[PDB]
Amino acid sequence: VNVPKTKKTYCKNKECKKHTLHKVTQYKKGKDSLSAQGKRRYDRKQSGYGGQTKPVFHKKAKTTKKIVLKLQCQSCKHYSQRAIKRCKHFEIGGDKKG
Amino acid sequence: PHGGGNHQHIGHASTVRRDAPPGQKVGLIAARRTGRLRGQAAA
Amino acid sequence: GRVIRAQRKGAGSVFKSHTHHRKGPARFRSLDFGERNGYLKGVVTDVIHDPG
Amino acid sequence: AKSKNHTAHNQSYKAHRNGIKKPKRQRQASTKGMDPKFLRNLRYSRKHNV
RNA sequence: AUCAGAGUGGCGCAGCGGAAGCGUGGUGGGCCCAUAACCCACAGGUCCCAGGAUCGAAACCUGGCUCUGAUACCA
RNA sequence: AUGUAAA
RNA sequence: GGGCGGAAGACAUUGUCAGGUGGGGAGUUUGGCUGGGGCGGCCAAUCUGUUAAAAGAUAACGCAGGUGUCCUAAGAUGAGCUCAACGAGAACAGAAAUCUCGUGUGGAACAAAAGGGUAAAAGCUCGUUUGAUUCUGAUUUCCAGUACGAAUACGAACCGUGAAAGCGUGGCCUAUCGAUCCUUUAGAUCUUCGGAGUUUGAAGCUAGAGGUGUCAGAAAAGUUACCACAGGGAUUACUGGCUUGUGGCAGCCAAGCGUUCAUAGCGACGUUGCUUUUUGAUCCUUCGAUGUCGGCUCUUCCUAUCAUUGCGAAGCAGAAUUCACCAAGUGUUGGAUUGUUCACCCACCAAUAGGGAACGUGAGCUGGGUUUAGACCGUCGUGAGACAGGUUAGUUUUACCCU
RNA sequence: CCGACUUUGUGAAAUGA
RNA sequence: GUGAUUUCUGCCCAGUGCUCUGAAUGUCAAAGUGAAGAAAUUCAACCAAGCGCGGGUAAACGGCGGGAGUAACUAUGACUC
RNA sequence: GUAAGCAGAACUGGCGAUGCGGGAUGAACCGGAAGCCGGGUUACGGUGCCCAACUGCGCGCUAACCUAGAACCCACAAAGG
RNA sequence: UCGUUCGUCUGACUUGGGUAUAGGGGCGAAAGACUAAUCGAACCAUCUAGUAGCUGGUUCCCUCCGAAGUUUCCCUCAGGA
RNA sequence: UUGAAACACGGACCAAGGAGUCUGACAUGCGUGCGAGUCGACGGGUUCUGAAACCUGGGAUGCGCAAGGAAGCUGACGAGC
Ligand SMILES: [Mg+2]
Ligand SMILES: [Mg+2]
Ligand SMILES: [Mg+2]
Ligand SMILES: [Mg+2]
Ligand SMILES: [Mg+2]
Ligand SMILES: [Mg+2]
Ligand SMILES: [Mg+2]
Ligand SMILES: [Mg+2]
Ligand SMILES: [Mg+2]
Ligand SMILES: [Mg+2]
Ligand SMILES: [Mg+2]
Ligand SMILES: [Mg+2]
Ligand SMILES: [Mg+2]
Ligand SMILES: [Mg+2]
Ligand SMILES: [Mg+2]
Ligand SMILES: [Mg+2]
Ligand SMILES: [Mg+2]
Ligand SMILES: [Mg+2]
Ligand SMILES: [Mg+2]
Ligand SMILES: [Mg+2]
Ligand SMILES: [Mg+2]
Ligand SMILES: [Mg+2]
Ligand SMILES: [Mg+2]
Ligand SMILES: [Mg+2]
Ligand SMILES: [Mg+2]
Ligand SMILES: [Mg+2]
Ligand SMILES: [Mg+2]
Ligand SMILES: [Mg+2]
Ligand SMILES: [Mg+2]
Ligand SMILES: [Mg+2]
Ligand SMILES: [Mg+2]
Ligand SMILES: [Mg+2]
Ligand SMILES: [Mg+2]
Ligand SMILES: [Mg+2]
Ligand SMILES: [Mg+2]
Ligand SMILES: [Mg+2]
Ligand SMILES: [Mg+2]
Ligand SMILES: [Mg+2]
Ligand SMILES: [Mg+2]
Ligand SMILES: [Mg+2]
Ligand SMILES: [Mg+2]
Ligand SMILES: [Mg+2]
Ligand SMILES: [Mg+2]
Ligand SMILES: [Mg+2]
Ligand SMILES: [Mg+2]
Ligand SMILES: [Mg+2]
Ligand SMILES: [Mg+2]
Ligand SMILES: [Mg+2]
Ligand SMILES: [Mg+2]
Ligand SMILES: [Mg+2]
Ligand SMILES: [Mg+2]
Ligand SMILES: [Mg+2]
Ligand SMILES: [Mg+2]
Ligand SMILES: [Mg+2]
Ligand SMILES: [Mg+2]
Ligand SMILES: [Mg+2]
Ligand SMILES: [Mg+2]
Ligand SMILES: [Mg+2]
Ligand SMILES: [Mg+2]
Ligand SMILES: [Mg+2]
Ligand SMILES: [Mg+2]
Ligand SMILES: [Mg+2]
Ligand SMILES: [Zn+2]
Repeated sequence: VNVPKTKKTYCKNKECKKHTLHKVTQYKKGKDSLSAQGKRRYDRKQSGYGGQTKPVFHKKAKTTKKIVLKLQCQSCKHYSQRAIKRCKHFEIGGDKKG
Repeated sequence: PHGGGNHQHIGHASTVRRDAPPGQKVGLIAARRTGRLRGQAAA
Repeated sequence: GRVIRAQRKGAGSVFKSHTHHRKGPARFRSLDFGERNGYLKGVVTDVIHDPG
Repeated sequence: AKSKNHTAHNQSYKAHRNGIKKPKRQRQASTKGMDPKFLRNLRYSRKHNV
């Protein structure tokens, strides 16, 4: 899977609302905040005795992840995000087919 | 800890660490070496 | 499991020392001015077997 | 102990106990799902009838 | 009985599709009175068989053949 | 390293 | 001299937090389907063909295969062309390099299994591209007419391509995938933090991603022969029942053997049966219990006849032996080794045939084996322990009822 | 087992800021 | 742990364990320290034991291989690969 | 699957849930489904005795010194003479 | 328990009384042995009418209507929707 | 239970006792009363067999009379075939 470095698709911003040229990057998960209410509630739940209080997943079967593309149009500098089919090897702006 | 089995044997190393809990520290406690003493270590 | 033999000895119960026929503790005499600065003369009266 | 069993035995009998019902035929059939362009116009034509 | 493994130079072994070698053994010179040892060269292969895909196979899947280890309990 | 049984 | 005498000395120790170690100990878990269970497999999500009985649906641990991917092109569109293979030709050039003409219904190609589909294409080459886009509804397959996955037809937009009609909402069609809670991202110059504001932080709304393959989605290792409980004949191990592959017995045909002669005695290649002392297959009966090997003891029954009686045939001279008939009246032993059934030797004998009776027979015995708890060895296991491996020691209850 | 703080005061030097 | 006396206790420290050693420029907490900010906080440097690195140890748990050829009858194989 | 009173499917009916007549006996085979009675007639099946109903009227075949043979399912018999 | 027969009998000997150890505790020349006929965790009371998708039972009459063993999902297959 | 007279379990006999109840929430159906209302259910007053009965409050207690939104918020302009 090779993806172009730029792409012209619809932009839904109220200042664009049309096809514009977009910049194509890849999504990566932001690092978890310690002050998210879920994190807070869990840390309170873990304190003291009783051990592990929430389940811990073990049974991994998926060997891939759906790749997300972060498309930034070059007129308002707002992003859209679209997921593509699961792939093992992925590349943006790689060398073209012959 | 050494008990049991269809043959009498220890089944684990008989040297136990110094910081082992009581009831677990049986055998050769915190042993630096085992076996027959020869040469310098017999001195 | 159950409490092993090595653990049972610290409670004392049947593992205390067998000292009914012993003759008292064996030691020097409490150190005093006589022994610090000179000599005190003693006489040996008996040589006795101490059980245990 | 062989716990999988399938059959259509007795099922046509159960179906025909209370008949094979057909839905009631209706004057002024339903327009839900038709062409929205066609339906707007039909609504507008009826709005301006005299 | 099923299933894992392994079939490559004379022998024991490596080989990750561009694709064949390591030790030892063979052959011809040299050294020696003469053999070994040593020195210089030279030649080796139905890659177990039949397929099939593959830029392209000894290697990758399928079938066939032969050697080896395994698990086969409660009654 | 070693040295025809063939006298 | 207001120091009982020494040693250490603001380190030890104590108290509170922090990290590490911790089967010494606590609690708990240790899927399912399954021709018993276990081990194996995956028939649990899931596609093609077939089974499938010409609508649709349709099972099995049925059959032959497939799936967790891959692709900025292998997506979109336009134009031009035609493929496999074969024939005939051209220096090196041959079976096979490149070129040329003819034939060419697809015998090629289309990412992958299978099936279907496609020829101025759906294949090949070239151009231009991003409809693999935005919004929310509808329908189809599944189906409870729920969700997901996937697909289809419009509506409202913005674009690609092409002169244009048109075509385009990924891959020619049928598989290629994922709830709540949580986290994380994008979107509004959005809503709230409840005394009012500014202003970080947090909390929401809409839409994605991080995954649950046991695939409508618990966070999970063994062993028990020291064992327990609720149940199960929905389910194994023994008799009984169905079957008869396998075991045993028997026929038919007759190529050959039988020094010549198919059939005295045999009988290959083929084929038809019977039997129910084997085992296999099954799971109908019994798990609020039908005492589970063998021997000993005793009786009875069958014939598929070993000897004994009467016969028929012969490659029957005699002696012996063999095949067959009528025949179950009578008989079929003593021992070495083994728990053995079985076996195999020794010996006698007229002969030492073959079987059944809940694999006859434990309130008849016995208890050698197997089959609890003790213990040893070997192999396995980190261990508890396992062994369809060997070994040794290990309780055998009741009749007086009816027949 | 290990560290900080507490118990925990006194004063001297060497590298440190 | 083994089990009188007698005779004898071979090879293996790679694994599991036990243990020894700390140069320091691996990792590893709370506390303490520095910076940014209006603060909450964040970030960086540092961070003891442990682990990793390096030694020892089998009368510690335990383990202690294959395949071809080869002697002038044959067999076998002291010998060789 | 060699097969099975075996395992798994398709359509219909039955039993399960249902007595009654027949098949001697039987859950599902044949007839037929039902309040308590009188009279008549039938279905399946029968008419020598058991046992209600002919030892009825006809025509052939069979002679078994093997238990002749004699009831849809159904309680077998084959190749071959 | 009884009969006969056996093991030991100056010793790690037999035995009375006193005293110590108490339940995940004791004590064990080790058999998971013994701890008042109770031991792979005593006994007594309470929590407690513990829970059971599992077995057993579940009390009067007549009259009328009258099934299902099939679909989908479920650590679901003796259960439930 | 597919199938029981069963070589499936329970039942020697008799008497007495012996098992879908009470409560809370909700739902459909039915009955009663009132009706855009309706409840007097915590209290108060009164009541001489009555712990009963009878009176009183409610101008906002519950439910209903209005909904959509996460929220800030907004909140049914009058129906034809
Ligand atoms: Mg707290
Ligand atoms: Mg804590
Ligand atoms: Mg233990
Ligand atoms: Mg052991
Ligand atoms: Mg043992
Ligand atoms: Mg071992
Ligand atoms: Mg079922
Ligand atoms: Mg040479
Ligand atoms: Mg030479
Ligand atoms: Mg020599
Ligand atoms: Mg020599
Ligand atoms: Mg535990
Ligand atoms: Mg199971
Ligand atoms: Mg099985
Ligand atoms: Mg059909
Ligand atoms: Mg069809
Ligand atoms: Mg075209
Ligand atoms: Mg759908
Ligand atoms: Mg369109
Ligand atoms: Mg295409
Ligand atoms: Mg998701
Ligand atoms: Mg959130
Ligand atoms: Mg506030
Ligand atoms: Mg599921
Ligand atoms: Mg357990
Ligand atoms: Mg066992
Ligand atoms: Mg047979
Ligand atoms: Mg046979
Ligand atoms: Mg059964
Ligand atoms: Mg059975
Ligand atoms: Mg039973
Ligand atoms: Mg009995
Ligand atoms: Mg019984
Ligand atoms: Mg009996
Ligand atoms: Mg006979
Ligand atoms: Mg008996
Ligand atoms: Mg015995
Ligand atoms: Mg035993
Ligand atoms: Mg054994
Ligand atoms: Mg008697
Ligand atoms: Mg030792
Ligand atoms: Mg040794
Ligand atoms: Mg080692
Ligand atoms: Mg080591
Ligand atoms: Mg820190
Ligand atoms: Mg450190
Ligand atoms: Mg029933
Ligand atoms: Mg009548
Ligand atoms: Mg006795
Ligand atoms: Mg005596
Ligand atoms: Mg005596
Ligand atoms: Mg005494
Ligand atoms: Mg005493
Ligand atoms: Mg034991
Ligand atoms: Mg109760
Ligand atoms: Mg039941
Ligand atoms: Mg049954
Ligand atoms: Mg019976
Ligand atoms: Mg029962
Ligand atoms: Mg009884
Ligand atoms: Mg009563
Ligand atoms: Mg009101
Ligand atoms: Zn934009």
